[PDB]
Parts: sequence; C-alpha cells; structure tokens
Amino acid sequence: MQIFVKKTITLEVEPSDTIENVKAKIQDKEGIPPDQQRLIFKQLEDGRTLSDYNIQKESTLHLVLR
Amino acid sequence: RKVLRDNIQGITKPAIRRLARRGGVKRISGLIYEETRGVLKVFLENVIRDAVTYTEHAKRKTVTAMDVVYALKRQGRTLYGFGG
Amino acid sequence: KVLRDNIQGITKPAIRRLARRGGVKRISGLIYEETRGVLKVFLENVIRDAVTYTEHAKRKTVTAMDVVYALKRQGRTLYGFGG
Amino acid sequence: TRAKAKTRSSRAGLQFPVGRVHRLLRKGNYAERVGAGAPVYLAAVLEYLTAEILELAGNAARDNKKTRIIPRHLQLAVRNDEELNKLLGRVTIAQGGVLPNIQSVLLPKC
Amino acid sequence: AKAKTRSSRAGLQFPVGRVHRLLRKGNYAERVGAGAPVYLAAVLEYLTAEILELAGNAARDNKKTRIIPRHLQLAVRNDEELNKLLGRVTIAQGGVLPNIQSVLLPKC
Amino acid sequence: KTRKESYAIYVYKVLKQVHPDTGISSKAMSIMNSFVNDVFERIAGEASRLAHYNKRSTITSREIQTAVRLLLPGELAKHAVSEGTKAVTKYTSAK
Amino acid sequence: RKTRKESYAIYVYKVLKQVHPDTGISSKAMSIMNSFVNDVFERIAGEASRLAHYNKRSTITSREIQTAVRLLLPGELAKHAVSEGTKAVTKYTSAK
Amino acid sequence: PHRYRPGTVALREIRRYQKSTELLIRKLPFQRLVREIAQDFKTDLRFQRSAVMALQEASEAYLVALFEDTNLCAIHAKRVTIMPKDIQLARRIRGERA
Amino acid sequence: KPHRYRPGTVALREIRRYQKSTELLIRKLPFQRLVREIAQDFKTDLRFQRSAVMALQEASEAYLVALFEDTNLCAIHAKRVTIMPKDIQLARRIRGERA
Amino acid sequence: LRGGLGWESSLRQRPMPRLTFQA
Amino acid sequence: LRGGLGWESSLRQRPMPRLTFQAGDPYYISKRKRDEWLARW
DNA sequence: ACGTAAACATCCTGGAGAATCCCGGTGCCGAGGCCGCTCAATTGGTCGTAGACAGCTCTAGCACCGCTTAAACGCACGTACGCGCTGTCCCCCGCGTTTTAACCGCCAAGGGGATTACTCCCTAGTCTCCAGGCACGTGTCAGATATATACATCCTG
DNA sequence: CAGGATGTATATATCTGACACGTGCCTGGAGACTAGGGAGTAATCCCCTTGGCGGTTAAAACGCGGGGGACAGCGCGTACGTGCGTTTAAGCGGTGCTAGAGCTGTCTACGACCAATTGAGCGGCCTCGGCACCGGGATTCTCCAGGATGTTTACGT
Repeated sequence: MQIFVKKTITLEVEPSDTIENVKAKIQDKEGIPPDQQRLIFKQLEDGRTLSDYNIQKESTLHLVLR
Repeated sequence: RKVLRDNIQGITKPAIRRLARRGGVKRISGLIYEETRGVLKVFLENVIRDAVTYTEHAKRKTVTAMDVVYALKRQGRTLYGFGG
Repeated sequence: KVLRDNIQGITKPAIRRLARRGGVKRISGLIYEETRGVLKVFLENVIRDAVTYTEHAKRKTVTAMDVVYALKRQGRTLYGFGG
Repeated sequence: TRAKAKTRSSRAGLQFPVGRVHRLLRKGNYAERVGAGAPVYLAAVLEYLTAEILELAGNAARDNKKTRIIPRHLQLAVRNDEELNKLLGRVTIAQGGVLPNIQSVLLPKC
Repeated sequence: AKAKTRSSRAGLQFPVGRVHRLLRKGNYAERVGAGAPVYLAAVLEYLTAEILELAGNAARDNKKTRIIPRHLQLAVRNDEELNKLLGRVTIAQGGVLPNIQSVLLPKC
Repeated sequence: KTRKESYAIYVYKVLKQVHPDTGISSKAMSIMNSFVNDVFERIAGEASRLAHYNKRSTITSREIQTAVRLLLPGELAKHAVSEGTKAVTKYTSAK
Repeated sequence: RKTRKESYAIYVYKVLKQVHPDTGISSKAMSIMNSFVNDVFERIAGEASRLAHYNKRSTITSREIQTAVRLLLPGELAKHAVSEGTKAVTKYTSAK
Repeated sequence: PHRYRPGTVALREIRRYQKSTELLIRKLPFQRLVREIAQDFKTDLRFQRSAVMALQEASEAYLVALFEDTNLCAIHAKRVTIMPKDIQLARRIRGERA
Repeated sequence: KPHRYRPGTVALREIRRYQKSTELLIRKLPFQRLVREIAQDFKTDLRFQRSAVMALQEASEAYLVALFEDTNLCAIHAKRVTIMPKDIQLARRIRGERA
Repeated sequence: LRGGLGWESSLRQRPMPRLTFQA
Repeated sequence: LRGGLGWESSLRQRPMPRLTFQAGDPYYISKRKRDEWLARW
C-alpha cells in the first residue's frame, strides 16, 4: 500500500495507521517536524486513523508548511 | 423619456467597486466600469424581455414580482423570496 | 468477471486526438490523468441516472433511451438515438 | 353519411400533422383542455423551424458537393447560425463533429 | 365515525392531503397514487428539517434567536450536497459566503 | 405490426419542398425527428406552464404563441409567430 | 377578508420547532423556505410526471416519486430522503 | 501622517461587504434604469414595488457571482487586477457570450 | 540529412484533420469495457444494448472535446500555448461542475 | 434571398453568424 | 451527534463541506527553496 | 591569503486608527389566541389500469482466429516554460466638496382583482374512411479505391 | 534574400453496392356530425397601489494629488513535450452459438375517480411583549513605520 503527500512525498502506510504516525514519516524522510505540518486530503487530526478518513492506496494528500 | 444618460451611469464607479469587493477581488482595473455596465444592460434586457412578455400574455399593464421571478426561473436562475 | 485498471483503456494518443479535435497544440504530461478523472466523473454521473431509469423500468438491460434521457436530465440532451 | 373527409393540415396549408400534434397535446396532459388553434400554431412553428434547419443543412451539403444530408451537415448548418446555435446551445448531435476553427494566436505569424 | 388527519396516521407534520390535492390539480398525470403524497410530503419534510437545522445552527453561531435569510444562505452554501441541489438559486438578502483567494491574502 | 409514430414523412416532405433535388440520411432523419420532438415538448411544456400561470385550464393559440416568443431567440421568434398566425388566420377562413 | 392564500408557513414552523425548540424564523426567511418547498415539490412532481410518461403509465405511484427523489437530490441526501419516505409509506401500511 | 499600505484597505472592504448583506446599488438609479430599459419593449409600463426589488437583487447576485469568476481568471493569469478580458473570457466559458 | 519536421507544425495538420472529420476517437472496446466496469457497482450483473454503449461514446466525446475547447481558452489566457491540469480544473469550476 | 420553391418569402434573410470569441 | 430533540436520529450526520476551489496558490516553489525549508524545519 | 564595515534583512515594538463588548433605550413584527369556512377525511359505489403469467424471439454476451494497426518505447532536440530584472503608470487611499438618494408627507387616479350573467368552444361519443407504418423490391447514383499532378516548408550561394 | 525536393494535399475514372426511395396492404387513427356544459368572455365597481409632487440633509458620489505596488516587456536556462523509427499488445472483424430477457397478448382484481356528508385544520385579524437596531464608551486588535541585532560579501592583505 502506498500514498502520495504533496513537496511530493512517498510514504508506505497501513489502513489502521493514524495521521500522527504518518506525520512522523515525513519527519524521517523530509526532516519537517509534524507540529509544523498541516495535512489535507479537510484537515486531518493526529488521533484519527487513515481508515476513518476513507484514505485508500495512492490517496491524494497535501502538505502545507506552517 | 429618460434617454439622456440612459440612466446606466446611475450604476457608478463606487457601486461597481462595492459589487466587486463583495465578489472578492483585491484590485480592479479602470476599464471594467464600462464592461460591467454593458454586462448589466445585457442581463437586464434578457430578463426584462421575458418579464414583459409574461405581463403582456396575462393581459395586464403592470409588471408584478411574479413575472420577474418566473422569468428568472425560466432563464435558469431561480430566485427565492418574492413568492414562487 | 470483475474488471480492474480499466480506466487505462483510454490511452494517451486517444486523449491527444480528443484534445486536437478540441483545438489545442501542446499537451502537458499531467493532462493524461486529470482528463481521465474528468471522464470517469462524467461517466459516473451519466451512468448513475441511466441505471436509476433502468431499475425503475423493472428491466435488467440499459437501453439507449435511458442513456439519452439521463443525458437530457443533466442539460446535455443528445439527438440521433430516437429521443 | 357525411362528405369527403380532408385533413386539418390542408386547411392550415401545412404538411405537418396538426391532428397528430393535437393528439399529442391531449395525451401529454399539459393542460385539461386544448384549443382548436393550438395544434395549428404548434404545427406551423415546428414546420418553420424544421424548414429553416433543413434548408441550411441542404445549403451546407451542396457547399460540400454532397447531395445527401448526413449528420455532419446538421452541425455545420446549426452552429454556423448564431440564433440556431443559441436555440441548441445545450444540444449535442451524434456524429456531428466540430466546427473547423483555430485560435488566432496559435497560428504562426508572417 | 371520528376522522383523523392523514398526516397523523402517516406520522408527518407536512400536509399529505394538501400535497395530494396539489398533485391531482397540478396536471402531472391522469391518476395519482395513494402513497405518492405520503412519500412526497415525507421528502419535503426531511429536506426542510435538514436546511432548517443547518440554519438554526448558523443562528446559534451568530448569537441570534431568530433566523434571517442570511442564515439560510450560510447554511445552504456551507453544505456540499445542499449547495449542489440549490446551485442555480439566489436566496433573497442572503449575501455570499465569506471567503478569499489565498493569493490575495498576505503571505505572513 | 407494432407501429412507431415518427415525423419522418413530414420532415421529408418539407425537405423536398425546400430542396427538391437532395436527399437525407437515415441518421440525419433520426436527428431531425428528435429535434422536432424536443422542440415540440419544450414549447408545449412552456404553454402548459403559461396556462397554469393565470389559473386557466385550457391551451389556446395565444399562450402557445407567447411560449414560442419566449423560447425562440431574436429574429427567429419574430418569424415563427408570424408564420403561426398565418396558419391560424386561414384555418378559420375555410372549414 | 377573502382570497385566502396557501403557504407552507405553518408546517415549516412546526418542523422548525421539532428541530430547534427555542429558535424562531423571520418572515423573509419563512418566504425563502416556502419558495424552496414549492420549488423542490415542483421539481420532484414534474420529474415523476415525465418518468411516468416514460413507461406509458398513467399513475404517479410511490415508486415514481422514490425514483425521482433518488434521481434529483445529490449524494447521501437522496439516499436519506428515500429512507425517510419509505418509513412514511410503511406507516400508511401499518395504520388503515 | 498615517497612511495604510496600498492594498490592505481592499481586504477590509472585501470582508465588510462579504459579511454584510445589504444592497450595493443605489435603489433610485437602478429603478430609473429599469424603467428606461423596459420602456423600449412596451411603452407606458407600471412596475410593482417588489418587482424592481426582485429585479435589482437578482441582478446584483449575478454581477457578484460574475466577479467571483472573473477574479479567478485574474489570479489564474498570475495577476491580481481583474481586466475586461477576464470578464469576457469568464462569460465565454460560462456559455453566455457564445 | 534525414527530413525532419519542425515541432508545433505537425500539430496544426493533426488539428485540421481531426476537426474536419467526424468519426469516433476513443477505441470502442476499451470504452465499452470501462462503461461496464463503472456501471457494475451501481447494479450487479447489468446489460447494455449496442446503441447504449455507443450513445455513451458520443456523449463522452462531445463533453471531452467541449471541455478541451474551454481548457485551451484558459491556457491561452495565461499567455501560454500548452494546457495544464489547472486549466481543466478552472474550466470545470467556471462552468459550475466542480464549484 | 433564402426562400426556395414552395418556401417563397418567410425564412430569415441574412442570419447572424457565430462569433467564436478568441482570447 | 446530529440529534434534534423531536427529530431523534434520522436526518444526516457529518455533511460534506463545500470545496471552495482555490486558484493557483498551492504553496509550490523551487526545490532549491524547498531544500532550504528542510534545513530550517 | 584575510580584516571590518556595510547594505541588506528581519525579529521586536510604539503608537493611530479599526473592529469589539457591553450597556441601554426603543420600536415593529413574530407568536399566539380567536372566529370562521372551505376543504380534507368518511363511506359507498364502479371500473378500468396494472400485476401476474405464459409464450415468442431479439439480441447480448461469448468464443475463436487472422490481420494489421494504433500503442508503447526510446531518443534526439528545440522551444516554450518560468524565474528574474527593470521600467513605467495607473489604481490606491485619503481630503475636500458637490450632488442627490432617501426620507417623509400629500395627492390623484390606473387598474388588479373580485362578482355576476352569458355563450359557445372543447369534449364525449359513433361511425366511417383513408394517410401513414410496415414489408418488398429495388435499381441505383452516392460511397470508396488505383492513378495524373500543385505545393509549404526545410535545405541550398 | 531567391531557387530545389519532398511527402503532403488537389483532382480524375472505375466499381461497388448498402441503401434512401418508390410501391402495395391495410389498419389504427383521424375526420364529420350530434348534443352538453363549464371556462372563458364582457361589464361594473372597489380599493388601492402605483406614480408624481416638494423640503431636508446628510450619505455617498465626485474630483484631485502623491506614489507605490503591480503590469508588462525582455532575457536566459532547461526540461519536457513533440516528431520519428521499431516492435507488440490488442483493437477490429468474421463466423458459430447459446440463453437471458425484452416485447406482447390475456385475466383478473384491486387501487383509484367521484359524489354526498361532516367537521376541524388552517387562514385572516388583532394584539402584546421581546428580540434585534441603534447610540456611544471603553476595550482590545490590526497595522504602520522605525531603531535595533544578524549576515554574507567586498573590499583588502
């Protein structure tokens, strides 16, 4: 399973993973702290999981710097 | 006869500015105050033709709100508030 | 038999030909996916109404009349199919 | 019995079926009752519209030196007329193609 | 015998009887069904309840106890489905949804 | 059996009256029939709405002419209604 | 003193008090809601009439209304609507 | 003396006019224009008081929605000033011009 | 030494050729298979007439071509020749499809 | 002009052509 | 979540908000400027 | 190689309007009770639409196999894109100052609409006849393919 | 800045034949000829709503002026989209072949039309209070320019 986060970021995830866990993936790859990231798919909160947002493989995620 | 300025100058520069600001545009060029007047005249001719046609068919000599709202609905722009 | 990855059927040269009949000269590479998504959305919108008409008619096949009348529903009425 | 029957279309000087238009108005339950002159008016308007469209289509076909009217000529005749294009603004014609035209800027200069 | 209104027996507040009369006198078909007015009245009631609930929430947000057409416009245009349903409708005295393009706003 | 009503013969008749030396394809004939049916439905629906305007239960030539005026844009309308008037002013002339 | 007019004002107010017990509605908003009810009713009824002319039928039964409402309202709205409508019809079956 | 930076009062006006819901066109000039334009179609026409209000309010909504679309065109061309070509192209795409 | 055409001028010949003709441009089998695949979710085990699929072909092609006419207008507006996906999105927004 | 055989007069002489606005 | 006192349950829960599509402001810049953001981040 | 100073470069901040909170007086208009009336619910009949059911057949889906054809891939290459720099210039934001929109009141009356009597046009219904749909049968005169040439573009001194 | 060559088009003449065009048959739909009765047509009147009048007067329009931010043009670097040659995955077509399911004729019966009764749900008519407007103060909130602390050259050695 794969998704795309817009710069364009490629992250491997799982259906039950939460946004904050996915938010940490950007930190490891791009070095951007999660607290300075606002994710768009509507804003996705850290606690809610990917499946709660109906996010599937190759989903369209957007990253805007704070 | 009211064919002196065609009364279209009534819709003036600050009025167009207010309408555009309500639209949500930061800056307005000076060549738009005539394009918007032309667009307004075209739209009002289009609507008033149908409204007056509805009035003429009903054998009455006044333009009621019903004719205007139903002409607008026919043109594809429904308008709530004045009946319907 | 289910089908998958069927939106790739609309191939790149077909999209280029459609654009050419549209009246363009140069096509950005990212067009060949946004326009596929647009076609998929339009087909969803038309097919949903066609299927609704077919279901109401208590029949199991989607006739051409249902398709053209669904098209007319969306303000895109089509001539040439016995409307 | 009665005299020799003759169609209302002959009375109206049309070859469009005013009787069939009257029957369609009655069976289409648009109104509780329909007047005698309403089908005549509808048939006349339909006749005029189809006559104009067919004449333009035939003119385009003879321009394309093709004496048989095909669906391609119909768009060439309809969209080339501004009033008819406005009438059929939200109408798509099967196998109609598009109007040959390219934007001025896209064309190369001298 | 004692007569109870059709809306009460259908569990509705919208007038099923008036809707049936409008369907009959509206010249939509030669005959109309018994359950058609019930279905149509229920649908109208549901739609009205939805838009009214959204408008009342907007009014509660705007510190007001009665609904102004501005509240109706704010409610209808803030819901994707409702706005799509009312995409070709101009509500009286409704104004517009307050939004700005991101380019116009200062960067920081 | 199972006859199908259509405007094919009338459309061909007006075609031959306006162009006595040309033909028409089957698909073109179907398109013309669909166009005639669609315009008929549009005008009749507008006439029905205009009848429902003034609490009138009948459809006359007056409101169908008004509907034609509303629908057809510009000069076309000014032609069509005139044509329609002719078709009436002679229809009552000879019975 | 005569020529009484018919409006959905009483019904709209009743459902409003069913949703928000402590919220009123102005006359302009009441007219907005009445016009909206009229417009949606006309849309659904006209589509049902055309959709009954569709299959050479003469009766606008509940099925025609359900199909029109499933084919006019967008998204889950339509879905929700039909459910509500079905419930109402079911009550008609239960109470006779 | 104090002077705002050219371009910030515009956002103030935008917010003020979007939050509010009054009528931005003077009622008397618009009514006079309506009477003048309807005079050509049929002379000696009387207008209901609520007929002109519906005419003006509906007309205002069309202009406002048009300016929203023409604002989108201006930004799309990498600008902030709306221009007559922006209105013309927005109308052409909307299907009104052609 | 081999003959080479300057870029941008073959596209004019292609534009004239596909604007003068009137036949279908998308291949029939992939479009029919796509239509079945997208309609199978609404109602399982569906059936389509030959004219039903062809009618969807004409509707899709007319819509796609008309959209590309408006897309070119947006791209020309931005003082450029190529067309970007944002041109398509803005053309859809102005028409009111994605508003 | 226009007309033609049994359609003498009537029709629409000099019809308005399409504009096709260019940007 | 929705509720509504008299209208217990039913209705619609979690309506989809309006998209309000924005023009060309995606915060997209050059990779060199983007690379400098990573160092700051 | 290598010192310090220098214009930019931007967090920090004082102070001048702008938008809020709150408090209070006040109307004007929702919410509600009241009388009535016209219209919806009851009950009964009748009757014809639409469920079902059974049969016939249309064609939709499925397959197989050649062929030939657009698609996919790669690969030079140029040219349109996008950023940057610069130079006008023309909307901006205020500051006076002119104009007239809006208000309030008064008046005259045009006609929108409701009432009442009339009449005649549309409908229902019978009966009869014929125009249009269907199935035959075309003879074709409209659609390809085999060639003969002009020529717009990309080379050339 | 004018000549040459090319793969693009123009035309001509053949087949070649699916196919619009006559042509019968006949049948269901249209026309002719009666009564019957409401829907529309006239005439009257009654509010009454619409138009037009004349003073404030203050809000909004209008004009002017400095200037700064945006528009527009030109230039440079590149990557990416196009034109072209070579497979190749698959479209297209041609022909059996089956059975699901679309049409269509019949019976029936059940749901809808409609008519006369009866009552109550809802429409209009006052009516009172309270929610929203508005006035203004004090209060924070935004936004501006300005002195102030880092920074990497750009000069030097």
